[PDB]
Amino acid sequence: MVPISPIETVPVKLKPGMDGPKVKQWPLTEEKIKALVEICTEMEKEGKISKIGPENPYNTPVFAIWRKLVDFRELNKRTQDFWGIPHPAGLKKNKSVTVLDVGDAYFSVPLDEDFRKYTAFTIPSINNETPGIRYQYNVLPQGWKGSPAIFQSSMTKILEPFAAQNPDIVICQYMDDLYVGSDLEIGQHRTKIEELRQHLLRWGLTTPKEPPFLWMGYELHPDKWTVQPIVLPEKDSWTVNDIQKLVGKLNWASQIYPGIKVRQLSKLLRGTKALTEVIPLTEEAELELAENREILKEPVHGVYYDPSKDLIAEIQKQGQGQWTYQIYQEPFKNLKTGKYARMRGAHTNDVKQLTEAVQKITTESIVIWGKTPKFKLPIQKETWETWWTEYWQATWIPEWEFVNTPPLVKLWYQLEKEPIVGAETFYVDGAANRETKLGKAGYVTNKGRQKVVPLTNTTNQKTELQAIYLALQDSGLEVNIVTDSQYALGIIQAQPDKSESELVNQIIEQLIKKEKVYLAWVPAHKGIGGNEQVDKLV
Amino acid sequence: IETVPVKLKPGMDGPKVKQWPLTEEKIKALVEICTEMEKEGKISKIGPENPYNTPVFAIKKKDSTKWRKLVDFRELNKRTQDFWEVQLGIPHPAGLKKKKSVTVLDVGDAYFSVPLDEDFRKYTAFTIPSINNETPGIRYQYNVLPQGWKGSPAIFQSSMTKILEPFKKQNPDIVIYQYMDDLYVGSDLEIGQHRTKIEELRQHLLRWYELHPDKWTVQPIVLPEKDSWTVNDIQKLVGKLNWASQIYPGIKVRQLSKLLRGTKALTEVIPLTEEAELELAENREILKEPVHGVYYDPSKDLIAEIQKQGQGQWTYQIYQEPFKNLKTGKYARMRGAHTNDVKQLTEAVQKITTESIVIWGKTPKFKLPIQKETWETWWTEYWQATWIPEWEFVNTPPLVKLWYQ
Ligand SMILES: N#C/C=C/c1cc(Cl)cc(Oc2ccccc2OCCn2ccc(=O)[nH]c2=O)c1
Repeated sequence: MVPISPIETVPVKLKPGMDGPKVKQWPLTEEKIKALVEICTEMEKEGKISKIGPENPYNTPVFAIWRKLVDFRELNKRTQDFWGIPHPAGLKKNKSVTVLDVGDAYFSVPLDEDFRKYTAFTIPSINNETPGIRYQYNVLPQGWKGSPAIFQSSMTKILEPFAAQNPDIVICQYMDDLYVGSDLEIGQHRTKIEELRQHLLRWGLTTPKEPPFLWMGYELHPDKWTVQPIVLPEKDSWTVNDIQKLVGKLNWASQIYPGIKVRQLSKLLRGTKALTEVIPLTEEAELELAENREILKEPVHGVYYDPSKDLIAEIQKQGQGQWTYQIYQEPFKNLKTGKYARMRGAHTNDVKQLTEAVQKITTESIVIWGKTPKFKLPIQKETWETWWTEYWQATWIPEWEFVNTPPLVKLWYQLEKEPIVGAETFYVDGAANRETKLGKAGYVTNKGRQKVVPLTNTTNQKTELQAIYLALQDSGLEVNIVTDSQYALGIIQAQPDKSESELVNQIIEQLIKKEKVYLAWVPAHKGIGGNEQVDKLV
Repeated sequence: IETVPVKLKPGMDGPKVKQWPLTEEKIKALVEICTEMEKEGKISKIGPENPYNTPVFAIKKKDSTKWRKLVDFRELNKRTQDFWEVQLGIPHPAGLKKKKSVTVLDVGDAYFSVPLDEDFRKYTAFTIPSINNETPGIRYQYNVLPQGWKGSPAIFQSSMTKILEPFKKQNPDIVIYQYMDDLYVGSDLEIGQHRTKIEELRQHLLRWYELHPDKWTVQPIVLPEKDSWTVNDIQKLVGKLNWASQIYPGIKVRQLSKLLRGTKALTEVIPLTEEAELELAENREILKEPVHGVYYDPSKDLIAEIQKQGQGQWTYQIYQEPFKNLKTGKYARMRGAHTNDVKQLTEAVQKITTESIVIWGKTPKFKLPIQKETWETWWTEYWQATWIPEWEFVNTPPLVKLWYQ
């Protein structure tokens, strides 16, 4: 007998204050009992378990389905704490790729000897006229909390020297499986696979699928990768679970298929809290999902990653706060794709959303390829220049070039730094009674132009925005506006190009029509001339 | 040579913190560095039985192309038991901020000669991540004292005292303070003599950054001096004054506002009256005095607010309670930062933090004028500092920006 190299066990404890699990054994049928006795007998003959006596007060329940099922749940609660998927687009193309998944994995690795007493279980004998049979695990149990970590740590430990001796091959380690790529000749590669599985045999690990590989919802082919076909459910009743499943599936399909839109469907899920509720769809949503099934009509594949070439990310604006991106190396061949939905906010602009998207793509890239991609962005250099130079917040985008593929991101209005000479000066104000919700909004100017508009169902902030809006409506191409509102100025200083407040949007369009606008602020009730609290407060 | 027992605060467990993505070159640098550190016994590989994790990345210090390992110990530092020693809570050397010159040195090479308490080692665990999760991340734990931990200089205080004992007695006019892995040394000497004394001190360290606190500024609030005032000018003046009235009690804007009465064009020139000029003068005199009853409380948090003024200029305020400022200042510094806002912000945060360490002996909590995602994405690339301050993000533009310009 050639001695198998010993696997050194991992020291394991329980959570402090908690003792081992003690749980009664449920009544089983006679067939179950017999099958369990047979299985435990042969397992004991294999040396994966050992019989124990009365000295072990800890009892973990068991079942039979023949296959034994041990329930470690309570033990999983009382066991201590231990320490994402690889993305195909990040995989670098190799001539030969071998997949080896070790059979009978957890049982190949022993258990902490001082731990083994806790896991021990009991087989009920017939009629309960005899003391039940007692067994304990000598190895890592299937269903235990700490099995995978210990297993993979041991696996790594064993694998370490082989990769060092064979730098010309690359090994990926996911969970129970190993994936060995090489650019060598297939005979060489095969022989080195033999060497590796022998190396695993020395420590007593049993090892054995060919392309394409079905892995983690993907499909892996030698020169290209894709996703396993998505099942799109159809029905006359769309439930909440239908929406969650469709959102997850479409999100999963969005990494490769360009142009996937989950917006409407995600809108349908607001505050639902219902296992069963149906919901109708808007025409925009139906056109959306129809164009989704249209995108899913003729499938496309992603390619692999070549380190010797530039990595490029191109972004397009899909509208309605939606963005889409493609990450690729050579034209027309994508490594992968994706989408970005805007965060929930009252106001916002295209430049900000574009920036956020860039940050996201950057992080995803650093995860997958370990570097930041070059960007092609639908924004002029001058636009970005003006934006980041005049923005009140610090902001940055990594290296990028302008691609012209409309719609283009632009700045729709720019406020003057200094008061405008020759431009009329509108002093505006608004106010409302918190009780009656009645208010007034208006302006007075230096040319004697005045307006006061009475308003129903409003608030101070609304009347101040309204006042600025009135100033914008009645004034020429160039205007100076003076406001006492820190709120209105707070909104306009953030430079939204779109808002969920219609008044703000009307203000925005008004600004867009303007040649020059200077917005100035003064403290209210300080008796600043031109600032009239009296017109609006009657 | 002998490990002093260290534990956590009662009720708190070891830090478990997600490791963030790292670039390929940084990962390589960390791999090489840690492979070297393992041979020297500074760290050792660990198994799955150690659930604790602390973030780690790589940087480049000033005037060096050599990568340095940087661990983010913030969570561990706050979870580390508050360290009081036989030092009896050493009072900060207030003579440091009064010095003509202060040189910052990196003493972190010393911490690696001191072993760490065994039971505590499991809390120092960190993970070098792999690209695309192709292989499990390499996990280590610290056998010796790690840099960046607040307990390391605390433990090394005695040793550092015994080492720096001769230098302090030779020339008592030189002030010495230690924070984290960095050692600040003050002097009134000439820059050349200063540098030679620094060589003497570092070679004194061998056998066992230039700052100017006197040139540091505490900024007052200034008002314009004009022969001609427009409506816009006076309105801005009244705004700034009304703002300052929160800080300074006796400010009165009424006679200035009296000039604006009626509706006038913003560009129209308004001549001042005697009452107005007098009021502006009194306001100036009120502003030339310091703030009433401003004190520092060690039992309170320091807060640093930063505003972006544009053209590479930034302003800042360090304070405890609102409208009571312990310090204010401005950073115009331009080195290779022209086209990058975030790099400027990072260097600004570093400077402000350093100054804070000099003055109060502790880092402040920043409120940054930047989005969380942008900052979190780009900050480690520009970061040369061995300590990491806490921060939050202000998403609403302050109206107080041009008031500090
Ligand atoms: N089931 C299953 C298999 C899953 C699997 C998972 C990972 Cl993380 C990697 C993997 O293959 C590789 C292993 C080692 C190096 C490179 C590899 O891939 C490089 C790209 N590639 C993919 C398939 C192919 O045939 N040729 C090819 O070049 C395979």
